[PDB]
Amino acid sequence: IIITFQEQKNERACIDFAISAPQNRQSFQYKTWTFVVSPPFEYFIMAMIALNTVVLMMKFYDAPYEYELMLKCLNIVFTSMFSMECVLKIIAFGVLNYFRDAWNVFDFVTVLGSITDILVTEIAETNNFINLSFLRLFRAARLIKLLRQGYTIRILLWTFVQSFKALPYVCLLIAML
Ligand SMILES: CC(C)CCC[C@@H](C)[C@H]1CC[C@H]2[C@@H]3CC=C4C[C@@H](OC(=O)CCC(=O)O)CC[C@]4(C)[C@H]3CC[C@]12C
Repeated sequence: IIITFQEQKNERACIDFAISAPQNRQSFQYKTWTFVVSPPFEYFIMAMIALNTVVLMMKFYDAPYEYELMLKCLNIVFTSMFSMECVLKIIAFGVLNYFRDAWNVFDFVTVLGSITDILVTEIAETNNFINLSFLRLFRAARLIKLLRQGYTIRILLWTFVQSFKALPYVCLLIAML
């Protein structure tokens, strides 16, 4: 099936087709931009993603109940620091220049879900619904930030996934089966 697969030159077409194809310096906005674009800031936030996932990995059954408390407090600290980092970006870069990144919006959504999870955990029992707990996906989904750091795995995933987007009817045939 691999050896004999019909196409429905190439690289030359792709190159010749794709050949077609920052913030100013006014005020404290520039101070925030210089603070957030500093390579130390990016390395620090990457390390903080790493430590947040370490904290996620630290949960275990029948914890001493003070270990649970320090895990919760570490989650509080990480969520608040990610929120203030999101605020630093939303002020340094334009709100239009932030919400139109497709990665900054992911960070914003995960931060909002994280504070929402914190708020609900205190008063979860008053809701009494099945969806009381899906808000814990956001802390685990902050692990996706390291996917960007892993460059070649990101490229491989992107190529294969967008290939899947180019095949919406083979999956439909499988679903019909
Ligand atoms: C790349 C690595 C070096 C970074 C990530 C390491 C930690 C985030 C992980 C790795 C091993 C994990 C540990 C693996 C096994 C255990 C034992 C486990 O003990 C029990 O389950 C005891 C049961 C009981 O006494 O009731 C407690 C969690 C802990 C320390 C885990 C906590 C989180 C650890 C340290």
